[PDB]
Amino acid sequence: ADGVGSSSGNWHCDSTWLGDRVITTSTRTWALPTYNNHLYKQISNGTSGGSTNDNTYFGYSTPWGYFDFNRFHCHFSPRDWQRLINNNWGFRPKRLNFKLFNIQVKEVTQNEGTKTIANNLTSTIQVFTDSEYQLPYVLGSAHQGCLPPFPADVFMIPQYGYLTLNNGSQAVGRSSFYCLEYFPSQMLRTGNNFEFSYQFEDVPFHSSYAHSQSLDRLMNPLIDQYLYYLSRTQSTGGTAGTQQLLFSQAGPNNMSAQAKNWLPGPCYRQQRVSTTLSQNNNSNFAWTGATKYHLNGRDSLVNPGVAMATHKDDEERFFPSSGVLMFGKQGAGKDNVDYSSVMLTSEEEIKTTNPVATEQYGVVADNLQQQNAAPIVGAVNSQGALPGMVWQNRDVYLQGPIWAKIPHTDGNFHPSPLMGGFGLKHPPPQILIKNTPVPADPPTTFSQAKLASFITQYSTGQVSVEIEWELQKENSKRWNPEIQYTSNYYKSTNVDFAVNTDGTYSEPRPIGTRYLTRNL
Amino acid sequence: ADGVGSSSGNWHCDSTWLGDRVITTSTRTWALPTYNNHLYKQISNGTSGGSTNDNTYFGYSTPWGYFDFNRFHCHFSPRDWQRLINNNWGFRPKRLNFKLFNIQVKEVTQNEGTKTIANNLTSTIQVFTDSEYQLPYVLGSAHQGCLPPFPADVFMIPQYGYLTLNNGSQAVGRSSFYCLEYFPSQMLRTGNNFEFSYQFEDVPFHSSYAHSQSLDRLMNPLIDQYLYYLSRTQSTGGTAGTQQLLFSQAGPNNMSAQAKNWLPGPCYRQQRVSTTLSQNNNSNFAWTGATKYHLNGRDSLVNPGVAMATHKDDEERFFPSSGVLMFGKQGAGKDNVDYSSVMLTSEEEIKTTNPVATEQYGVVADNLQQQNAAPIVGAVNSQGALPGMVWQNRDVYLQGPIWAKIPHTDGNFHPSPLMGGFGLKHPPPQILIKNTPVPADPPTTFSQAKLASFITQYSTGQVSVEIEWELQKENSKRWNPEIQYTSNYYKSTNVDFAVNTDGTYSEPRPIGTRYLTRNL
Repeated sequence: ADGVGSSSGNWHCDSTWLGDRVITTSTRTWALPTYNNHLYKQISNGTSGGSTNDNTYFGYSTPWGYFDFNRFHCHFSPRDWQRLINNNWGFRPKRLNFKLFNIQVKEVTQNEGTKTIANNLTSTIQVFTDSEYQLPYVLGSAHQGCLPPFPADVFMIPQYGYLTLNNGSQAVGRSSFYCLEYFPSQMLRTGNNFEFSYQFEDVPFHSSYAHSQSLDRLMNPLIDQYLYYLSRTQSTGGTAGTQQLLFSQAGPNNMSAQAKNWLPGPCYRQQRVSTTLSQNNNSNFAWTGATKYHLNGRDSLVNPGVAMATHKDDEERFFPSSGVLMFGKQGAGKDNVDYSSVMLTSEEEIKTTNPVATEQYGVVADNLQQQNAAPIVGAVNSQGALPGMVWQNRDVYLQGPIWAKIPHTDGNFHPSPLMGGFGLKHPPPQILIKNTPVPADPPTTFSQAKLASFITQYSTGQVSVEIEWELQKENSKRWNPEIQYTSNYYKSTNVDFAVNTDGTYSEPRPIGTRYLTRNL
Repeated sequence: ADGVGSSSGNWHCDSTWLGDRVITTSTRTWALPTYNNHLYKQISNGTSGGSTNDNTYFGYSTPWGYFDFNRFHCHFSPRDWQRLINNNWGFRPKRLNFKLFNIQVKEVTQNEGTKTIANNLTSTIQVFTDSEYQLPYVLGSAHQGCLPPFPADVFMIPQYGYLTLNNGSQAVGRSSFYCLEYFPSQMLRTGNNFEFSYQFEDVPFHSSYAHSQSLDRLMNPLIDQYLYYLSRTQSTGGTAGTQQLLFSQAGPNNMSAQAKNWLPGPCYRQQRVSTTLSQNNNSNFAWTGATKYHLNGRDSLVNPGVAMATHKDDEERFFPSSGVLMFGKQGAGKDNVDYSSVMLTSEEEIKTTNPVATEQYGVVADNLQQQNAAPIVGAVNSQGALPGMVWQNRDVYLQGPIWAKIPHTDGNFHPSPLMGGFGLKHPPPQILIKNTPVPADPPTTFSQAKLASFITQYSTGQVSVEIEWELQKENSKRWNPEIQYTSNYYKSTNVDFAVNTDGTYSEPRPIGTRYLTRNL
């Protein structure tokens, strides 16, 4: 039986590779403080201050914290991630299991300048999952506070808050307020533990691979087509330019002119930025020249956007302004940090099926020609979905988000998250946790006012999350060797994906998921 | 039922990866000519000519050919070899299956200057396996004539011959002569096929991995040893050098002085050669300065020799003269070809457990010291096996031999082939094949002389070899990513391990089998 002298659970970290399943499991140590002195608070920012109209919000910050495991490096070691991306075409999550155990609640008190900390054995914490998704779902925005990548780290649990409809800083009539104490929650003392199990809905495998064929090269290089195209509108070789309609079969000589069954994926253009500083314009175009969308009078930057190739062949240095996911190196500031600190992801692999982010989708005619009027062709900067169009989703990264919640709406088009991930209508429920408030001594004469004086308190414990993953094994007749993800062979001051002299775990580079090839 | 109008078998090339087994299977088209005009012939080379005493031999060349599949690239595509070496610690062969089918026998005749070729439907070929190993076993010497690496190539079957005891060019009394027609053999016409199955004896897994620890670093870096060593024989800091015995515990500061349980593998020194030309001596030392062994008055070069590290840290350019396996690039001559054409293999990975090929094993004392006599320490160039000694075998390569036959002898020490491979007491039997001689028209009057006139004839057909391999899966708790074998990411004129514009299949580099790490 449970008690103060027996542990509620054991430490488990593994990856079990069996057949087409891999079961990854993680355990971390967390510390949950008291947020907002146990208060709900209205929070808002209006345009009255230096804030612009785009940055206005209205919402509430709660006392509650929440667990976020939504990043891959929570569930995978760099070596486990290497087994995955080298040997497999696809993977999808199946089920997860989640546990809290070994909970300590501790009171801390100040006397003059000295601090002291003592166990409080009778205190509780409150934990519930929102199984029914009745709360604003705050996961999937790529917020900080996930379990650390490295298992020996102890992390602080992030505070829960949410945003609601606003006009300026003020709230409208449809604005909702949620009291989290109004759900049923389990209360745990130091001998109690918490568990639940969740099963993922059927979701398509993330495709981890690149195409070994571009979309326009699917043809046989040897053979002509029986179809014809319009090769020349004018008389050739004549002393007069008299117009004449001449047709030709497209063939190995002109492939660009052949008939084709499919079209590249949709395009929404990004502004191109060069890593070489001299090539860029001299100005600040970051916000002004940015690609934005306009929703209810507020312009929101489009980030990262629809999945589009970062750059074309033999341009390494150019990247779309908002187009790529950008990760920071260990110990990087939050504000105006130099380029050397960020790690730019790149989509190389989707150049085959997807247009380049920084270039036009194509060119269409602007006019009806006449013998008098010359033909005019305009560029297509943004192109929605057309029939016969194929595309790839953005690639997941070891540092990136696993899933997002598909908004509940009448309709959606290809509901896959633009940060990359698995779109889920019923994602893993978000787990909320709070220290139960313990009052400081009340007065001896009754007063109606609520008690504003509490014992300063925090809790720690252990958390285990276990996800079963389904694998799609690579089966390929390719003769020559694949590209693999490999560590650098040459010597270095310190090992990649390992602690340094000071004990700081760092991740050198973002690791994409597609090294394998398939036929398009 | 079989006949001239039905095929005897089907084309099969696959690698089936299932569980801990991989079954590789290959099929090739072969052409078997008539060797020695259907004659056995004595062959010898004596010292009377320009030949030296080391190059003398006595033996026989037969009419027979033989099939040799003994190289890995027969059974593995470069991609199948990549799955193997990246994902696995070890592998060993289990059983094989072998087939001849779709046999054509063709007669060719000359009329004036024109050639013509026609099927001969009634002719046979003779095939037997030496199951009992009663013949000189000629496989495992790394001779040419193996099935081509690339399945679309048609290869010529090599002629069978063997060597026997000699004195000079002359034969001694123990010299043996073998008539191959004196075994039972199966005779096949164009509708017949041949098959047999062989099962490998239990053999240790080839170890494909490197050690992540050197043999001398197995210690804990944090903690001292309770053992002592002799640190100083002389008085320190004194105005006199009076000798005094001072002892110390070895620790993190001096690791080289700690007590250790094990010793590096055995050493037989090689001469060191630099790829930089200026650094080498100016002379021809290739034969003279070579490391040789002396057997019955003949000096034989030691090649490649006992497994030893090619070079130490931060020397790329040096290699042992005879120490490394040397493969040629596609289309390289057989004689005095330049360095650019050969591909030098290297053992990097065994630096941990094995001494460097070009350096001394260690140093031992040459004398008993006295107050009068100074201590003298000699180098150990060659070192046999000592108790408490550990070593790694040489690495197998995609281009290298799979197995060798362990000589039948009273005793042997660690019977593993020095070219690398699996030492087998009962290796796969060698398959012998010959065109049955068909006489040209005999005279109409009887003559006792054997018939010297035959119909010029050759045969072609298909050959399938199928080997089941047992795998030892890699199970490792290493956090950071492994080194993997990967193809080059950058653009190139033509793909590696693929045909060029002219249709010539080439292999760019030798591919070793050890990219994974284990703890020593």
